[PDB]
Amino acid sequence: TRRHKSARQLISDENKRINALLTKANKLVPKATYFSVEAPPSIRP
Amino acid sequence: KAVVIDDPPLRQTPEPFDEQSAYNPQSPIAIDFGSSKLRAGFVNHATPTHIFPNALTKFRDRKLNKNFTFVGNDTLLDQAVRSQSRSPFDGPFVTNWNLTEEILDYTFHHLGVVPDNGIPNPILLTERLATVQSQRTNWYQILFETYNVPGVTFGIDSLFSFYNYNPSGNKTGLVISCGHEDTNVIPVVDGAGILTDAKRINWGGHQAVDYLNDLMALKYPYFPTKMSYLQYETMYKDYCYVSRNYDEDIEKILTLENLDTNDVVVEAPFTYDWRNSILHLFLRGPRPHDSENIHEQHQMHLNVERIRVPEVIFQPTMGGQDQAGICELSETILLKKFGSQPGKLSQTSIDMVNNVLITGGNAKVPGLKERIVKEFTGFLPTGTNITVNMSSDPSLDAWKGMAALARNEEQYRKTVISKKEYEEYGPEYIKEHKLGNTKYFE
Amino acid sequence: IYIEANTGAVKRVGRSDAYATEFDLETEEYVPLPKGEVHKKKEIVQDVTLHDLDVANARPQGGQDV
Repeated sequence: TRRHKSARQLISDENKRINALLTKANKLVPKATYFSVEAPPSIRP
Repeated sequence: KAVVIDDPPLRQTPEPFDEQSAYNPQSPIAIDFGSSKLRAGFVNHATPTHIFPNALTKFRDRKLNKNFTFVGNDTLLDQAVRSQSRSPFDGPFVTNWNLTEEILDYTFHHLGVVPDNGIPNPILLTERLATVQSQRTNWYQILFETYNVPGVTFGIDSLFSFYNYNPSGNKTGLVISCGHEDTNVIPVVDGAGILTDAKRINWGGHQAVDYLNDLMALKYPYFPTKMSYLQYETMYKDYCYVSRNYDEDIEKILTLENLDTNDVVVEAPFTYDWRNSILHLFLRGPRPHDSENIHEQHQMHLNVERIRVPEVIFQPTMGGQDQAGICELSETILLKKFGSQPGKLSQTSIDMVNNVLITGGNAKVPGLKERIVKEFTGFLPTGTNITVNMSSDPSLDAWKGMAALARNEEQYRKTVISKKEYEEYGPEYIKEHKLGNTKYFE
Repeated sequence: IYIEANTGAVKRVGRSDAYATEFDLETEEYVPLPKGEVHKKKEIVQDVTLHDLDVANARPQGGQDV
């Protein structure tokens, strides 16, 4: 009976999982997540 | 010149259903779970057998138990059933699970596969880049404890297309895919996608049609009839091309001599000089406006800014996302990574430049390859040979990718995630094969 | 910019239009990118006279190069 999960909160609870993992590990550079794959903003105007 | 009209409605397919009962119980099944088009077929066939719009509906019919014409091309018989036909795919992820179970059940009916426990065939999935872990655990659930598939593997469809057009499996190249809801640039070294240096633009082709809808609604706030979204895709895939140079075109796009050949006027269905006024040229084209005619009220005067819609994959700031375009991402990949500096290129960068592949459903916009190669020779050093590869139809070549991975036996068996490996390792497991995703950490 | 390899002269043509939208208003002169190649080589002939070479190195106040 899994709920009708939207596409909004899945990014943020992945993000919560990544901060939980890095705070439990550093007390670890990520390789390829949904946020490191994101393109940086442009440097030319 | 007589002004012509363009009616945009799309016809209805009269033959939705075709399947064969004879099938091979050992041959695996290749399905591409695309955001726009579902693709389905066997392994031994070169072309995919079933092409579907990846949408389903729940038709409510009185006195026949309220459950009819559920999944597939059966929605294309009538406009009324195609109106509420809900494709369950959101932006990154499909949403509902019983809907996807109905898609899988319908397509498994359409290969004529007989029951043998759950499913007696291995499956061949396509997975998006940098997939959320919850999606892959629920994917593991909906294969293993739903359909009992003995063999699962999945990978990026752009990497599948690169493996299709380079069947050696150890080539070096750069793949630029533009899907329905996502575009990305992935560098491949030795057949292995360096996803660590792949990038992503959240535009695709769905947001291009949404951009055309928003533009043409803001241009005409008092349009009489409601313009349908399917017709927005129809007149997007017909009058939108990429300019060779965008900067020198927009200062020429509204001149009087350019409007004769550039401008095409669309017509919606139903039942103080104007030459010096560039607002009249923008709104009503190179013809004088007849405000009393019922055609001109319904005249959907596009093509004045048909260049603006496909250009935004090169300048994403016009789409609202603060991301560098695929030109800048390709520049950074080919000039700053893999031991390459601005000024001198490493051998991997030269081999990547010599093998550039563009694919996806949004790649069939005209003028893309010439713009890509001109922008590539803009920043690359002189004398560097640039080869940009294209397909006849770059939307379904990923299916040929998993077909080519299926023909290769030893490359199939590296990537196979079995039921036993899933049971001992749990649902948090990724085979770091080269033709697919990698671990989130080291 | 413009560079002559033999003479060594450097002339700044001006800023490119790729950086024309850093500010809405600035004193920079925005010129297009060159359509041709970066490096261009050709052959020329110099027709001088002996009086030109006489007055070239006979200056009471020098500084003909600047």
